[PDB]
Amino acid sequence: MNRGALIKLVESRYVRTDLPEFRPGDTVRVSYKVKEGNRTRIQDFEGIVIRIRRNGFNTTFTVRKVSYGVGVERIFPLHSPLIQKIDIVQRGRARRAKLYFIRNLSDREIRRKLRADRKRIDQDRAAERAA
Amino acid sequence: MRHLKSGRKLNRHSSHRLALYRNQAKSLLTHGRITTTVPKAKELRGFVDHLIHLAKRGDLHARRLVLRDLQDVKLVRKLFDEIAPRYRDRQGGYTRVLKLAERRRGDGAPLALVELVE
Amino acid sequence: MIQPQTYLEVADNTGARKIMCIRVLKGSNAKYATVGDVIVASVKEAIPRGAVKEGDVVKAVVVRTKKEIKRPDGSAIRFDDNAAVIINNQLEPRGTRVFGPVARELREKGFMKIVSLAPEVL
Amino acid sequence: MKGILGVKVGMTRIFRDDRAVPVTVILAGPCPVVQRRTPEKDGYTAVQLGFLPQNPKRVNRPLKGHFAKAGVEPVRILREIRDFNPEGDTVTVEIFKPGERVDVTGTSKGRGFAGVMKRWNFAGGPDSHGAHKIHRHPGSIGNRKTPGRVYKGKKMAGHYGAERVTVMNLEVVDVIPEENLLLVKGAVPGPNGGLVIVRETKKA
Amino acid sequence: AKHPVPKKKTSKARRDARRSHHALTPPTLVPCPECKAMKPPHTVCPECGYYAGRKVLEV
RNA sequence: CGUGAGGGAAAGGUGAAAAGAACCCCGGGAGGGGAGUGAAAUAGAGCCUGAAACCGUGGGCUUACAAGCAGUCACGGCCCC
RNA sequence: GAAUGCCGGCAUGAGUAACGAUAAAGAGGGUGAGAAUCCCUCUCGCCGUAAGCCCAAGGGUUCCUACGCAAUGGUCGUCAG
RNA sequence: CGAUGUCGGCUCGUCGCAUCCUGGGGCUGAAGAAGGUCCCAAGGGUUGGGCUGUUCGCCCAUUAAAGCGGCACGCGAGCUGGGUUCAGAACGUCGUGAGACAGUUCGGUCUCUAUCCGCCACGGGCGCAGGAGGCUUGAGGGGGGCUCUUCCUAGUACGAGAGGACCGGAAGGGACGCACCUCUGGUUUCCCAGCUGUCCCUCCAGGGGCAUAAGCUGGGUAGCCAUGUGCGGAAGGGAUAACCGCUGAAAGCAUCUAAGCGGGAAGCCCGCCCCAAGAUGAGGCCUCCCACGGCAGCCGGUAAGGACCCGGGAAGACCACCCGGUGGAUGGGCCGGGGGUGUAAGCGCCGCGAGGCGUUGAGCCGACCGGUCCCAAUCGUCCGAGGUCU
Ligand SMILES: [Mg+2]
Ligand SMILES: [Mg+2]
Ligand SMILES: [Mg+2]
Ligand SMILES: [Mg+2]
Ligand SMILES: [Mg+2]
Ligand SMILES: [Mg+2]
Ligand SMILES: [Mg+2]
Ligand SMILES: [Mg+2]
Ligand SMILES: [Mg+2]
Ligand SMILES: [Mg+2]
Ligand SMILES: [Mg+2]
Ligand SMILES: [Mg+2]
Ligand SMILES: [Mg+2]
Ligand SMILES: [Mg+2]
Ligand SMILES: [Mg+2]
Ligand SMILES: [Mg+2]
Ligand SMILES: [Mg+2]
Ligand SMILES: [Mg+2]
Ligand SMILES: [Mg+2]
Ligand SMILES: [Mg+2]
Ligand SMILES: [Mg+2]
Ligand SMILES: [Mg+2]
Ligand SMILES: [Mg+2]
Ligand SMILES: [Mg+2]
Ligand SMILES: [Mg+2]
Ligand SMILES: [Mg+2]
Ligand SMILES: [Mg+2]
Ligand SMILES: [Mg+2]
Ligand SMILES: [Mg+2]
Ligand SMILES: [Mg+2]
Ligand SMILES: [Mg+2]
Ligand SMILES: [Mg+2]
Ligand SMILES: [Mg+2]
Ligand SMILES: [Mg+2]
Ligand SMILES: [Mg+2]
Ligand SMILES: [Mg+2]
Ligand SMILES: [Mg+2]
Ligand SMILES: [Mg+2]
Ligand SMILES: [Mg+2]
Ligand SMILES: [Mg+2]
Ligand SMILES: [Mg+2]
Ligand SMILES: [Mg+2]
Ligand SMILES: [Mg+2]
Ligand SMILES: [Mg+2]
Ligand SMILES: [Mg+2]
Ligand SMILES: [Mg+2]
Ligand SMILES: [Mg+2]
Ligand SMILES: [Mg+2]
Ligand SMILES: [Mg+2]
Ligand SMILES: [Mg+2]
Ligand SMILES: [Mg+2]
Ligand SMILES: [Mg+2]
Ligand SMILES: [Mg+2]
Ligand SMILES: [Mg+2]
Ligand SMILES: [Mg+2]
Ligand SMILES: [Mg+2]
Ligand SMILES: [Mg+2]
Ligand SMILES: [Mg+2]
Ligand SMILES: [Mg+2]
Ligand SMILES: [Mg+2]
Ligand SMILES: [Mg+2]
Ligand SMILES: [Mg+2]
Ligand SMILES: [Mg+2]
Ligand SMILES: [Mg+2]
Ligand SMILES: [Mg+2]
Ligand SMILES: [Mg+2]
Ligand SMILES: [Mg+2]
Ligand SMILES: [Mg+2]
Ligand SMILES: [Mg+2]
Ligand SMILES: [Mg+2]
Ligand SMILES: [Mg+2]
Ligand SMILES: [Mg+2]
Ligand SMILES: [Mg+2]
Ligand SMILES: [Mg+2]
Ligand SMILES: [Mg+2]
Ligand SMILES: [Mg+2]
Ligand SMILES: [Mg+2]
Ligand SMILES: [Mg+2]
Ligand SMILES: [Mg+2]
Ligand SMILES: [Mg+2]
Ligand SMILES: [Mg+2]
Ligand SMILES: [Mg+2]
Ligand SMILES: [Mg+2]
Ligand SMILES: [Mg+2]
Ligand SMILES: [Mg+2]
Ligand SMILES: [Mg+2]
Ligand SMILES: [Mg+2]
Ligand SMILES: [Mg+2]
Ligand SMILES: [Mg+2]
Ligand SMILES: [Mg+2]
Ligand SMILES: [Mg+2]
Ligand SMILES: [Mg+2]
Ligand SMILES: [Mg+2]
Ligand SMILES: [Mg+2]
Ligand SMILES: [Mg+2]
Ligand SMILES: [Mg+2]
Ligand SMILES: [Mg+2]
Ligand SMILES: [Mg+2]
Ligand SMILES: [Mg+2]
Ligand SMILES: [Mg+2]
Ligand SMILES: [Mg+2]
Ligand SMILES: [Mg+2]
Ligand SMILES: [Mg+2]
Ligand SMILES: [Mg+2]
Ligand SMILES: [Mg+2]
Ligand SMILES: [Mg+2]
Ligand SMILES: [Mg+2]
Ligand SMILES: [Mg+2]
Ligand SMILES: [Mg+2]
Ligand SMILES: [Mg+2]
Ligand SMILES: [Mg+2]
Ligand SMILES: [Mg+2]
Ligand SMILES: [Mg+2]
Ligand SMILES: [Mg+2]
Ligand SMILES: [Mg+2]
Ligand SMILES: [Mg+2]
Ligand SMILES: [Mg+2]
Ligand SMILES: [Mg+2]
Ligand SMILES: [Mg+2]
Ligand SMILES: [Mg+2]
Ligand SMILES: [Mg+2]
Ligand SMILES: [Mg+2]
Ligand SMILES: [Mg+2]
Ligand SMILES: [Mg+2]
Ligand SMILES: [Mg+2]
Ligand SMILES: [Mg+2]
Ligand SMILES: [Mg+2]
Ligand SMILES: [Mg+2]
Ligand SMILES: [Mg+2]
Ligand SMILES: [Mg+2]
Ligand SMILES: [Mg+2]
Ligand SMILES: [Mg+2]
Ligand SMILES: [Mg+2]
Ligand SMILES: [Mg+2]
Ligand SMILES: [Mg+2]
Ligand SMILES: [Mg+2]
Ligand SMILES: [Mg+2]
Ligand SMILES: [Mg+2]
Ligand SMILES: [Mg+2]
Ligand SMILES: [Mg+2]
Ligand SMILES: [Mg+2]
Ligand SMILES: [Mg+2]
Ligand SMILES: [Mg+2]
Ligand SMILES: [Mg+2]
Ligand SMILES: [Mg+2]
Ligand SMILES: [Mg+2]
Ligand SMILES: [Mg+2]
Ligand SMILES: [Mg+2]
Ligand SMILES: [Mg+2]
Ligand SMILES: [Mg+2]
Ligand SMILES: [Mg+2]
Ligand SMILES: [Mg+2]
Ligand SMILES: [Mg+2]
Ligand SMILES: [Mg+2]
Ligand SMILES: [Mg+2]
Ligand SMILES: [Mg+2]
Ligand SMILES: [Mg+2]
Ligand SMILES: [Mg+2]
Ligand SMILES: [Mg+2]
Ligand SMILES: [Mg+2]
Ligand SMILES: [Mg+2]
Ligand SMILES: [Mg+2]
Ligand SMILES: [Mg+2]
Ligand SMILES: [Mg+2]
Ligand SMILES: [Mg+2]
Ligand SMILES: [Mg+2]
Ligand SMILES: [Mg+2]
Ligand SMILES: [Mg+2]
Ligand SMILES: [Mg+2]
Ligand SMILES: [Mg+2]
Ligand SMILES: [Mg+2]
Ligand SMILES: [Mg+2]
Ligand SMILES: [Mg+2]
Ligand SMILES: [Mg+2]
Ligand SMILES: [Mg+2]
Ligand SMILES: [Mg+2]
Ligand SMILES: [Mg+2]
Ligand SMILES: [Mg+2]
Ligand SMILES: [Mg+2]
Ligand SMILES: [Mg+2]
Ligand SMILES: [Mg+2]
Ligand SMILES: [Mg+2]
Ligand SMILES: [Mg+2]
Ligand SMILES: [Mg+2]
Ligand SMILES: [Mg+2]
Ligand SMILES: [Mg+2]
Ligand SMILES: [Mg+2]
Ligand SMILES: [Mg+2]
Ligand SMILES: [Mg+2]
Ligand SMILES: [Mg+2]
Ligand SMILES: [Mg+2]
Ligand SMILES: [Mg+2]
Ligand SMILES: [Mg+2]
Ligand SMILES: [Mg+2]
Ligand SMILES: [Mg+2]
Ligand SMILES: [Mg+2]
Ligand SMILES: [Mg+2]
Ligand SMILES: [Mg+2]
Ligand SMILES: [Mg+2]
Ligand SMILES: [Mg+2]
Ligand SMILES: [Mg+2]
Ligand SMILES: [Mg+2]
Ligand SMILES: [Mg+2]
Ligand SMILES: [Mg+2]
Ligand SMILES: [Mg+2]
Ligand SMILES: [Mg+2]
Ligand SMILES: [Mg+2]
Ligand SMILES: [Mg+2]
Ligand SMILES: [Mg+2]
Ligand SMILES: [Mg+2]
Ligand SMILES: [Mg+2]
Ligand SMILES: [Mg+2]
Ligand SMILES: [Mg+2]
Ligand SMILES: [Mg+2]
Ligand SMILES: [Mg+2]
Ligand SMILES: [Mg+2]
Ligand SMILES: [Mg+2]
Ligand SMILES: [Mg+2]
Ligand SMILES: [Mg+2]
Ligand SMILES: [Mg+2]
Ligand SMILES: [Mg+2]
Ligand SMILES: [Mg+2]
Ligand SMILES: [Mg+2]
Ligand SMILES: [Mg+2]
Ligand SMILES: [Mg+2]
Ligand SMILES: [Mg+2]
Ligand SMILES: [Mg+2]
Ligand SMILES: [Mg+2]
Ligand SMILES: [Mg+2]
Ligand SMILES: [Mg+2]
Ligand SMILES: [Mg+2]
Ligand SMILES: [Mg+2]
Ligand SMILES: [Mg+2]
Ligand SMILES: [Mg+2]
Ligand SMILES: [Mg+2]
Ligand SMILES: [Mg+2]
Ligand SMILES: [Zn+2]
Repeated sequence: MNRGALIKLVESRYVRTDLPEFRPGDTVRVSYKVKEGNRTRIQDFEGIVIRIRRNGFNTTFTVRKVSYGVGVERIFPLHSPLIQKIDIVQRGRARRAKLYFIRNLSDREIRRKLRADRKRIDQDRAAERAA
Repeated sequence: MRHLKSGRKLNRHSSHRLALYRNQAKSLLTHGRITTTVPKAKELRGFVDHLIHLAKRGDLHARRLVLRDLQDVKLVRKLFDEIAPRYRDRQGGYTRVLKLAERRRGDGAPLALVELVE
Repeated sequence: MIQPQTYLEVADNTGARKIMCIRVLKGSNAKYATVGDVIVASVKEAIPRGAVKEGDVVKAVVVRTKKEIKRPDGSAIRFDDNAAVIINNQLEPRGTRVFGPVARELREKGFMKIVSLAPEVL
Repeated sequence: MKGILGVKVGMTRIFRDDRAVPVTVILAGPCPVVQRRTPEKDGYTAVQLGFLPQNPKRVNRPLKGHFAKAGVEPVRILREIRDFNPEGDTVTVEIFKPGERVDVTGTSKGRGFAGVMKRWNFAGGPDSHGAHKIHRHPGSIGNRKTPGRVYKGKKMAGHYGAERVTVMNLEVVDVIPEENLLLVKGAVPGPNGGLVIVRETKKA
Repeated sequence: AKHPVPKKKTSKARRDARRSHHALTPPTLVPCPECKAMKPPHTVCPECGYYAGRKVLEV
């Protein structure tokens, strides 16, 4: 048998390809399916993806944001059906795969340490032109 | 427990082990065949094999990578001009380890021979 | 993941700023409180002249934790501090405003008035 | 009491009703019936099953003639499901439907020689305050002259794991017959590639 | 600790009984297919240097 | 041994005579096997006699469902004369 | 037959603890009856206000060379105070 | 008294029941809910803190409950050493004094090696009348055994009102236990990168050593893991305890009883999970091999089979166990994927320069999922029945 292939086969029916690629340092807007009462709504969560933990169908990404004076981090399954869609808000550029260090930085320093990744900003605008 | 852990320790701390492998790589790439204990011989296989493969790619990058372990430019030139060409179509298996008959007198250490292949 | 000795921020306008957990009010011997759990704390710091003051033995529900909480959707959330809100014996908030976001778990566990008062529920 | 022999392939989590469901994947089918245990012959009722085809060169003579007696190809593993008499000669994942509850028997992962803190969750000793080379030690193991001995069954250091463990009342999450595949919510004993046995649960 | 010590001398019988697992097992030896000398299997023959049907060593 | 005053051992025997074993054989040597000396060589120098504890090789009987200050009384089996 | 007796011999514990700084080794080549352990080369590591050099005490041939390996050397030894 | 280590604590349990809780009852000055009191019951449970060496106790915050006792005031060849319990010191007090005080005070050496029994684990042997490869029965053991909240019933019965059920039915917890690694979170001694000082290769560039047994720093796969995940306590059947009855004499009535029959506990037996035929009472089923020569014994040669040896392994101290040995994917390599790291070197361009931009998600790259005979499991060796008797 191919146990790895068997697992990739179980996972296949839930894999997802609608979502835009991103990197640590990109600011992202995750539209998330949320339930409360008596309804379910889409709550937008926006911030810097500080970690992309890779394991295939099982990869997760962790986004960090300030919400009324308090740091909030959100871990998401990259193939969750609860994500309506993902919006690339801004392309950051890191030198580092995990950006935990921004938890200890002022907003000034984060801005100084996570500058616009002009390359992938242009890359986005370039192939943003369809027939 | 040691479940699914690859690699021997050989009762050497991290950098003594790395030095052990490297020095054994020099001696092998030098003389073509050496005698060691069976366990060291089994572990040398993969360490030297990798350096040979890099010698096949033959680019500059490979040569500096290989020089991290072998350090000796003359020897690396041998690995690139002499050793590696006789392995162009041989994909893997550049060494072999054959156990030897008689243990070492003072400590009973089982010995083997490690060589580059024809 | 709050246990006795733990200091928590005070996310309301009651007057307390810091409380030190002295009990997880969850059965006879729970080790930890998380979002939606109620604690007994002592007020270790308070701004002058509030409803609650230093020395008081108060009750509070944990509204956000620094340990990340796991949700049935397979996602998880985590805040930069541990904060609570002082309650009376009916779970109702003793203050009149609550600061910063609160976990949505408060809703299920019946802390509706804190959840509405919250500027954000995440 | 239906049952099937299996291989533990691996874990993942599926999404079912906005809920990440941790599952373990089991390659269970197909199991040829090899011998039947009847009360007239053997005194009880069971079905001997087979699993995983074997290189027929590797099957020695007494095993061979056992397969031919009930015309079946050489198989790597024989195991019995007590009190199970399926009507065909083959047992496949189809005997479970999703929503059923199962018990899974496998061989646990082996810790080898295990200390008292890992094996029995003993508390060990203090790590400071003068504690003297007893940080993982058991403590007292008895009394004094009365009884002047150590109890049978005393919890002590020894081999831990690589033992038959059954986890009970696991939910069958899906059944993929095209791959002899069974998904079960939750954890199952043993390492990936382990032999396992999946039976209908004993919990009403 | 408090220096545990033997309580009695061990008897000739008990001590020899402990030694009932100390016998050596003899070397496992096969014939070298070329010089017929006895040698450990899976080793290069030390008598003629042959292994897997070819000369590998000077000897 | 103790700085010192001072303390303070162990250890005798081939044979009548060295005739103290040429030479050969295995062995690096030690050691041994022959040859040779001798009334005698488990008198061969690690030497008169050579007890006991302790260690070993060979043989007889016996022993892996059994409870023991180890013996003793009885009977039976096996071995020996 | 006992005096925790005296002297000596020899057991048990036991093929057990240990083999004395966690600065570290690997290979090739030679010598030899025999080599992880001696010599030589290459590689690697350690000390460098020393783990290098000189002097004074103290020790008293340990120095150099040749020839050796029974014992001494915590293993081995062809090497050595 | 040629020594039976002394308090308390920690650790580790185990037992008694005069029961703290949970379960089952009778009486109540039991309306309900909540109590009181006695009976039955030891299966499980019986929290975290302040003080003090403390045992105990008091207090804080909880709890279903914060039970009492035994085991050398259980446990120092298991740990501690605060107290007590030498030698120093001081205070109070006593003594002319030296000294003295279950009075106070500060300080004060707790011994690497387990022989036997016992206990936890793991083998080796021989046995289980032929010899073998499997699969199994379960005698007999062990493990487990907890409990709370809310809601529905119904704001009903009950009560003037406050309050507030039985029975039955849902959901959600705490602690505990087994297993696990998908997620969450650790570790990840060299998998990647960044950085300092220095010495070196080779001058630059690029690298290497050392700064720990990783020089430091930021990350981190598999594995091993809890803080993470799944699942467990049951259900159910049987017999009972106190207790309640049915029918019923002796004793025209009456009586659970003398004959007989019901009901009835978290307890007991089974039922769940694990071990188990050395269960010498050595069990059973399926299959394989066989009447081999020479002289219930013996000497071999073979059978079925096994062992040796070797490549290994989430198996493991050795051993065992499991897989594989060219008829082969067992480890090593190499190839693809995963994964980590986070854009290598070199060259080009910008800049005086430190650098920056591009080539480029590059290059490197442990274990994970596979492929591939390139390298190594060469060649072989030794065991091993001929079936006791009624
Ligand atoms: Mg996988
Ligand atoms: Mg497939
Ligand atoms: Mg919103
Ligand atoms: Mg932000
Ligand atoms: Mg959607
Ligand atoms: Mg293990
Ligand atoms: Mg370890
Ligand atoms: Mg492997
Ligand atoms: Mg390595
Ligand atoms: Mg290893
Ligand atoms: Mg190894
Ligand atoms: Mg090591
Ligand atoms: Mg070693
Ligand atoms: Mg070493
Ligand atoms: Mg190390
Ligand atoms: Mg180092
Ligand atoms: Mg080193
Ligand atoms: Mg070999
Ligand atoms: Mg060998
Ligand atoms: Mg030697
Ligand atoms: Mg605040
Ligand atoms: Mg199994
Ligand atoms: Mg331990
Ligand atoms: Mg543990
Ligand atoms: Mg455990
Ligand atoms: Mg502890
Ligand atoms: Mg601890
Ligand atoms: Mg402590
Ligand atoms: Mg100490
Ligand atoms: Mg101590
Ligand atoms: Mg100590
Ligand atoms: Mg310590
Ligand atoms: Mg202990
Ligand atoms: Mg005691
Ligand atoms: Mg006793
Ligand atoms: Mg085991
Ligand atoms: Mg499904
Ligand atoms: Mg596994
Ligand atoms: Mg001790
Ligand atoms: Mg002690
Ligand atoms: Mg001891
Ligand atoms: Mg000690
Ligand atoms: Mg001792
Ligand atoms: Mg003793
Ligand atoms: Mg004897
Ligand atoms: Mg003796
Ligand atoms: Mg004897
Ligand atoms: Mg013995
Ligand atoms: Mg020769
Ligand atoms: Mg003196
Ligand atoms: Mg003198
Ligand atoms: Mg004297
Ligand atoms: Mg004398
Ligand atoms: Mg004398
Ligand atoms: Mg004489
Ligand atoms: Mg004389
Ligand atoms: Mg005479
Ligand atoms: Mg000679
Ligand atoms: Mg000669
Ligand atoms: Mg001689
Ligand atoms: Mg001789
Ligand atoms: Mg002679
Ligand atoms: Mg003569
Ligand atoms: Mg005469
Ligand atoms: Mg005579
Ligand atoms: Mg004589
Ligand atoms: Mg004589
Ligand atoms: Mg005489
Ligand atoms: Mg004599
Ligand atoms: Mg003598
Ligand atoms: Mg004998
Ligand atoms: Mg018996
Ligand atoms: Mg017998
Ligand atoms: Mg008798
Ligand atoms: Mg008689
Ligand atoms: Mg006497
Ligand atoms: Mg004595
Ligand atoms: Mg004595
Ligand atoms: Mg004595
Ligand atoms: Mg004496
Ligand atoms: Mg005497
Ligand atoms: Mg004496
Ligand atoms: Mg003596
Ligand atoms: Mg001795
Ligand atoms: Mg040994
Ligand atoms: Mg011992
Ligand atoms: Mg030992
Ligand atoms: Mg040792
Ligand atoms: Mg040493
Ligand atoms: Mg030491
Ligand atoms: Mg050290
Ligand atoms: Mg050499
Ligand atoms: Mg040589
Ligand atoms: Mg040597
Ligand atoms: Mg030698
Ligand atoms: Mg030298
Ligand atoms: Mg240095
Ligand atoms: Mg200097
Ligand atoms: Mg002088
Ligand atoms: Mg001197
Ligand atoms: Mg001299
Ligand atoms: Mg001189
Ligand atoms: Mg001299
Ligand atoms: Mg000299
Ligand atoms: Mg010389
Ligand atoms: Mg010598
Ligand atoms: Mg010598
Ligand atoms: Mg010698
Ligand atoms: Mg001499
Ligand atoms: Mg010596
Ligand atoms: Mg020596
Ligand atoms: Mg010495
Ligand atoms: Mg010599
Ligand atoms: Mg010397
Ligand atoms: Mg006494
Ligand atoms: Mg004595
Ligand atoms: Mg005594
Ligand atoms: Mg004594
Ligand atoms: Mg004593
Ligand atoms: Mg007790
Ligand atoms: Mg009672
Ligand atoms: Mg009660
Ligand atoms: Mg009750
Ligand atoms: Mg009532
Ligand atoms: Mg009332
Ligand atoms: Mg009552
Ligand atoms: Mg009563
Ligand atoms: Mg109880
Ligand atoms: Mg009990
Ligand atoms: Mg109790
Ligand atoms: Mg308490
Ligand atoms: Mg305090
Ligand atoms: Mg305290
Ligand atoms: Mg305390
Ligand atoms: Mg106290
Ligand atoms: Mg006490
Ligand atoms: Mg008191
Ligand atoms: Mg309460
Ligand atoms: Mg209660
Ligand atoms: Mg007691
Ligand atoms: Mg006592
Ligand atoms: Mg007492
Ligand atoms: Mg007392
Ligand atoms: Mg005591
Ligand atoms: Mg006590
Ligand atoms: Mg004690
Ligand atoms: Mg002690
Ligand atoms: Mg004590
Ligand atoms: Mg004791
Ligand atoms: Mg003791
Ligand atoms: Mg003890
Ligand atoms: Mg004792
Ligand atoms: Mg203590
Ligand atoms: Mg003290
Ligand atoms: Mg004190
Ligand atoms: Mg006191
Ligand atoms: Mg004291
Ligand atoms: Mg005292
Ligand atoms: Mg004294
Ligand atoms: Mg004192
Ligand atoms: Mg004192
Ligand atoms: Mg005074
Ligand atoms: Mg006084
Ligand atoms: Mg006085
Ligand atoms: Mg006076
Ligand atoms: Mg006075
Ligand atoms: Mg006195
Ligand atoms: Mg005193
Ligand atoms: Mg006192
Ligand atoms: Mg008193
Ligand atoms: Mg006193
Ligand atoms: Mg002090
Ligand atoms: Mg004192
Ligand atoms: Mg001692
Ligand atoms: Mg020892
Ligand atoms: Mg022992
Ligand atoms: Mg005993
Ligand atoms: Mg056995
Ligand atoms: Mg055996
Ligand atoms: Mg027999
Ligand atoms: Mg028994
Ligand atoms: Mg039973
Ligand atoms: Mg039972
Ligand atoms: Mg209602
Ligand atoms: Mg109910
Ligand atoms: Mg429940
Ligand atoms: Mg994983
Ligand atoms: Mg993880
Ligand atoms: Mg994960
Ligand atoms: Mg993680
Ligand atoms: Mg590296
Ligand atoms: Mg450097
Ligand atoms: Mg330079
Ligand atoms: Mg440079
Ligand atoms: Mg250096
Ligand atoms: Mg170092
Ligand atoms: Mg480094
Ligand atoms: Mg740093
Ligand atoms: Mg790190
Ligand atoms: Mg980390
Ligand atoms: Mg990892
Ligand atoms: Mg946990
Ligand atoms: Mg539960
Ligand atoms: Mg009646
Ligand atoms: Mg009756
Ligand atoms: Mg009844
Ligand atoms: Mg009844
Ligand atoms: Mg009734
Ligand atoms: Mg009944
Ligand atoms: Mg229950
Ligand atoms: Mg079984
Ligand atoms: Mg049997
Ligand atoms: Mg069995
Ligand atoms: Mg019996
Ligand atoms: Mg049988
Ligand atoms: Mg049967
Ligand atoms: Mg065969
Ligand atoms: Mg192995
Ligand atoms: Mg098998
Ligand atoms: Mg095999
Ligand atoms: Mg073969
Ligand atoms: Mg073959
Ligand atoms: Mg392979
Ligand atoms: Mg491969
Ligand atoms: Mg790969
Ligand atoms: Mg990849
Ligand atoms: Mg990647
Ligand atoms: Mg670049
Ligand atoms: Mg570049
Ligand atoms: Mg320029
Ligand atoms: Mg540019
Ligand atoms: Mg790759
Ligand atoms: Mg690789
Ligand atoms: Mg192929
Ligand atoms: Mg090949
Ligand atoms: Mg052969
Ligand atoms: Zn040969």
